[PDB]
Amino acid sequence: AQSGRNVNHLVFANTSYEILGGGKKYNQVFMTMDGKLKIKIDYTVDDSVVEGDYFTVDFGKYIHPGTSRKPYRVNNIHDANGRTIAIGSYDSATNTAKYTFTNYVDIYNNVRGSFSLLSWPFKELVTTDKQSVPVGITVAGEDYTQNVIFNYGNRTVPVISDINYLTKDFAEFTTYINQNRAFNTGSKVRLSGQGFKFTSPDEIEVYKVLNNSQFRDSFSPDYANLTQVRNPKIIINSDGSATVDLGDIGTLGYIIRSKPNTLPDFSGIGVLKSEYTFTNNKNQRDTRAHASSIQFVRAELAGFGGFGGYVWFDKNNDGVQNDSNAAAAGITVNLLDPTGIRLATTTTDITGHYNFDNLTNGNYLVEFVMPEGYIPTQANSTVDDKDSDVVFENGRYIAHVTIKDADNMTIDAGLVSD
Ligand SMILES: [K+]
Ligand SMILES: [K+]
Ligand SMILES: [K+]
Ligand SMILES: [K+]
Ligand SMILES: [K+]
Repeated sequence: AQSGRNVNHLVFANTSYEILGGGKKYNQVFMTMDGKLKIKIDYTVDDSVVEGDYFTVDFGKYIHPGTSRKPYRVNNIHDANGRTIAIGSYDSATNTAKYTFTNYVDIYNNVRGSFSLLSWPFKELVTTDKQSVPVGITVAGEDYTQNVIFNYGNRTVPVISDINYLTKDFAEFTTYINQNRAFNTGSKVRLSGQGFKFTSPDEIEVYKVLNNSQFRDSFSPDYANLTQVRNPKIIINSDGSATVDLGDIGTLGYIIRSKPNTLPDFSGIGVLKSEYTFTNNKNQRDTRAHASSIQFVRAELAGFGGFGGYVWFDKNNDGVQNDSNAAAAGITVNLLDPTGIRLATTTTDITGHYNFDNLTNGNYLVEFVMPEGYIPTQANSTVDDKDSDVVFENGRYIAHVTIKDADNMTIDAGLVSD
């Protein structure tokens, strides 16, 4: 890995916020419409900054980068030609992004520009509709704060729901029942997804609510302080919908915390519909429903992957991995963007292997630095798990790799004397 230092003191950032979505005209982030908080950063970089140095963005107490999909990520920073200025990484433990300068800063001087991020509140802290919070962050060591109002549009109604968060494999959906605290009997809830399916009752948890304050407007309840119905009557239907029989709830509120699975190959507007059927305090049957929507493409939902490979001395010059005592240790491997900027570096270990992990989805070049007197062997001469993948292309010894939500791709290099 490329070494470097924290250069917050050499990068100057000017920051502003912009509220996006339907609440902009009300100066509010409308969390269940299309709302998010856009962070806009203008930055300058001193000439003394070098490849591997980095600046940080501390997102502080109330917000994180990204929106619905976890784990959260940040994108790389590019110039107008698409060249990578800095690679972006995010650590959830410190709620901080790290922007590590590439060799861009060793080609170009007076580096400066702008980038932006989308951000969302921690729903366990920003709990309440119309709540103003001091959104204080630090960008390259420069503090910025502004008060921002969030609104989830919670309503005191028999049934309402939201998607709490989304992951590669499942979403967590929150269904609130009887916030209106009507006397209800014969209460049942049917959960039906598009782009999502249930397989098992253990994917659904049911909680009683005695105090309305526990119905967080953010739809991310403090479950540790709610009594769980640990034996709930749940049926998974043949179509992958689920029915929850709550029984005679009386005036109690209920929360259903569900984790439907994302469907393989799904691409579009996913939906979970919560349909609540019950007998009201007039002894009349009633049916009410609420549906929550989320755009996703399952195949790229993680947003990152990784790859690695193997370097060896191709002792019989055939381009095949059929050579003994041949692993090449200490070979430098550089990861480049398509413009030729170096994003990362590593070296093969004693076993001949290298890898790059936690790589944002996209197209990369993989460059192998030749030991003195060596060149790549014949490329692509056999089956793709036993060949050498490196060619001389555009002045470099490289292979191409595309990262898309997988870490099983391999890129190997066989070496022969020149
Ligand atoms: K600074
Ligand atoms: K420099
Ligand atoms: K060989
Ligand atoms: K290969
Ligand atoms: K190949």
